[PDB]
Amino acid sequence: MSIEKIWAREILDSRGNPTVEVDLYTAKGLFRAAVPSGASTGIYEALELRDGDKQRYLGKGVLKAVDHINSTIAPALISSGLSVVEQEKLDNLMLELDGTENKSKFGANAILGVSLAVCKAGAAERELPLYRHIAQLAGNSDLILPVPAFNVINGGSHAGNKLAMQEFMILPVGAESFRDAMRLGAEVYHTLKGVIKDKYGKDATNVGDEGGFAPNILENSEALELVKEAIDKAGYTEKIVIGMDVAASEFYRDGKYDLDFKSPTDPSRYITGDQLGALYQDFVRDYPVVSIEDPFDQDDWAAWSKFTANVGIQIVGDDLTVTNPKRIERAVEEKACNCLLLKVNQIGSVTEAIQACKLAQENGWGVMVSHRSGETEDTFIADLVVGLCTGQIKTGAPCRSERLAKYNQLMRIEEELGDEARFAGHNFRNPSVLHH
Amino acid sequence: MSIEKIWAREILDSRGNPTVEVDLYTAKGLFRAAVPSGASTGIYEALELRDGDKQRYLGKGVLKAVDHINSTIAPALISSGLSVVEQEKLDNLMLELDGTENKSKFGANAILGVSLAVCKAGAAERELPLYRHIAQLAGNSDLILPVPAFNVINGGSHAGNKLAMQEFMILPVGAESFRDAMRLGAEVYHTLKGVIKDKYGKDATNVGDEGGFAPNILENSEALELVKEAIDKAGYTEKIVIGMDVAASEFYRDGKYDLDFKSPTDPSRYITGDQLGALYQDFVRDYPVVSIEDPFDQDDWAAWSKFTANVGIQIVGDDLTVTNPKRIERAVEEKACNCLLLKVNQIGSVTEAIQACKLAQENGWGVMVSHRSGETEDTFIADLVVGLCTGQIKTGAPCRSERLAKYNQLMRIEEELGDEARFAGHNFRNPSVL
Ligand SMILES: O=C1[C@@H](P(=O)(O)O)CCCN1O
Ligand SMILES: O=C1[C@@H](P(=O)(O)O)CCCN1O
Ligand SMILES: [Mg+2]
Ligand SMILES: [Mg+2]
Repeated sequence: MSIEKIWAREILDSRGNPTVEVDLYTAKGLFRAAVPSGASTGIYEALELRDGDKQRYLGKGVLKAVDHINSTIAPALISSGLSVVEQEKLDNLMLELDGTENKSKFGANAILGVSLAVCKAGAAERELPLYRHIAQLAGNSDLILPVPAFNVINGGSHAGNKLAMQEFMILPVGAESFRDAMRLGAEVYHTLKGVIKDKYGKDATNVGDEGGFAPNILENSEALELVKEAIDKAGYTEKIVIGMDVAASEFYRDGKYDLDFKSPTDPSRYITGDQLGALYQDFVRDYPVVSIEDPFDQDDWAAWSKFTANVGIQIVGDDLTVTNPKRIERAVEEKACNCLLLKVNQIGSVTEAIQACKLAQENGWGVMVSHRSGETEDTFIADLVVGLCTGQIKTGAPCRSERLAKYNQLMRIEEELGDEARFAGHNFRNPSVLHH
Repeated sequence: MSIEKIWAREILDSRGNPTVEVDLYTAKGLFRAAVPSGASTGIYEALELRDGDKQRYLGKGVLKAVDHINSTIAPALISSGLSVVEQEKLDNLMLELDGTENKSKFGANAILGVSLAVCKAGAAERELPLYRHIAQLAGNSDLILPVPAFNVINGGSHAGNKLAMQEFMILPVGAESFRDAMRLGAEVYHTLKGVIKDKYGKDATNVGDEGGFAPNILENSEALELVKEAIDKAGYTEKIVIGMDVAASEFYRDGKYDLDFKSPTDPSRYITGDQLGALYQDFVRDYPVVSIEDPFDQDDWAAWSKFTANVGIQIVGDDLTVTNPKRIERAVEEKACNCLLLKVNQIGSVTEAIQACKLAQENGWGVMVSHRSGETEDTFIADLVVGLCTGQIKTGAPCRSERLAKYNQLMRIEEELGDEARFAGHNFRNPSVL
């Protein structure tokens, strides 16, 4: 026996919505994990199991998922007698048990919750820190501290402004270490808060779901101006660069794109994919933008491929690839992008998430580990990004502790790794060139 | 020993400012604690030691405090040979080593960090959950789940609007359990978000430091109406009441009070304590307000006693008592208030915090364990409020996980208790009667 007990419960995430937490018990103690939740429901994503009872948490309860774990998944894994270190064997077993493709029987959140807890238990059984255990599961040996991407200006579907593009991020690529990167990010963030307060009023510095600011802006170029201004005023002009999550699937209108989709529908203002690309070109020219995520729709494959082949920055697939090995294989084929955004709950398990990572890295892609808009105090993805030697992660602004928890864990990891610890820096896309 | 190692480091809190985190190693494993931080410091509070080095974090660093732990405190507590179950001996040793009034040598954040990690290590040494270890340190045998107080509407010095009073909270007193209490709170919070969106716009649903909303309103009575509208539309009119943190020190002007202090200084709209008291009287009448925190300035003792002696609701001292035993007994003698807000970082140690609580409880006060505006992923106060059996805790909205982590932990505790689990309910002021 390795697994003594697997027990799941219902906790609240950063937004106040129910989510899955799983406690796994072995002889070496308690191992706890919680599942993040996206804002929108992707059609290619593995199914997030919700109760749908409108009188309880407005239908967002996860009692059915919890029960699947406690009544079905838990006794089955204990029956198998498989060690907690057999991550692949245990993950696979849950998949056959679920039988479906998108994990619709047990739910991806139920399967991931157990998967994450197993990985933590297995790490103690190997007597390795979590990031080291993940490293061996992936086939890595030379660890890397990632460049953090702090979203500081927010737009898109769930922002109060008119700003169409979702996230504007800062990347301290010129930092001495990760701890140094945290300082740079925080200082620019508080500098930005002052710039926004002076230009938009004191009632414009409240934060969104991920700790970023959402002042009333329409022009995407204007959002970049604020960010660059804050960077320069903080005194880090070329030690910090800019990243973007456009989330273009959110304003995809009949084959075109609406950069004012939160205004009354006027189909005349729509622009083509080529037009949207030329806009990006201007941004790269006028601003230190080094990475753009979801620049086009999740099914606009022609636009992705055409853009990637003609720009030298990082193109990140999110809604396009949804951490799905099948979608990734197609994206490699068509050269749609050159970076995979890794969301573990999109695919539903640790084993499959590692496979998706290796699939991208072996084809010359970069990877970027990512949070969800609904997060918990769980810090698994901090150990994940290091173990996978990814070199880049976005897990929120330096505000709200569902974000800081990840960043704090990474600072502890850098401390623990000592002289072996290497910061990705300007090599966040391709950290392998530093490994020595 | 029994402590093998104490290593402190610099982490970031919920606002992105540096704070102290402490790792304490015993033979039974690693024990970790982090220190919260308020928006401002008073004259009676224990000193929070910052670096003031404008080369780093705009002077907000805590490398001095970390160094004081790693270089001075850590080798001393290890040298003592004291076991981790000896909370008081280890705390007193840090008190005399600091040897100052307000812990101004090492810093309160330095001393508390070790103190909290010691307490966690002590719980495991006696093979108990943390809240049970605290219960034995406090001299309690009972264990009850507190009523949570979620702030949902925010004003005061650090809110963007024009709202004078600082916090407006909802208290699910009529819930079946704490898990049910979380569900009621989250449903009203989400209901409120829709209410605010409809009346004040899409751009008004962004949150402040503790997760509460800050819509552009002026009238304090308007904040109460929004809350009540949310409670009723969610269908919990009978089960949810309202609490308030006024923080009146922030608009204390010329011996008067300014309910529009965030607007250019006008001495015309100033009102007296008697005038302010009457406004509270009307609030309590027209709305289910059962508790008010800091109704008057931290040194307007006349207004406090006069108002407390003329109401039945709960009166909570925050700026007034700052978890300071000396100020607490003065508040008792003058009967300034009937409830103590408990902020562990204001006094600086676990032992002194437990003592300040018992001092309040023995004089017939209620106690409300509280978060700071700057918090971390640490969940110590969740176990603290249970072990002290105070019946009431405020640690933010059901939003932002530096708040949820406490609420989640409280739910885990209730589950771990099972049958012995009792919800304070309508007895949140005196859970002693249960
Ligand atoms: O696209 C997104 C959204 P969601 O978590 O809602 O998918 C915000 C969080 C990260 N990300 O890349
Ligand atoms: O008065 C307050 C403030 P701070 O912790 O900033 O004093 C907000 C948090 C709790 N409280 O009672
Ligand atoms: Mg995205
Ligand atoms: Mg207060």
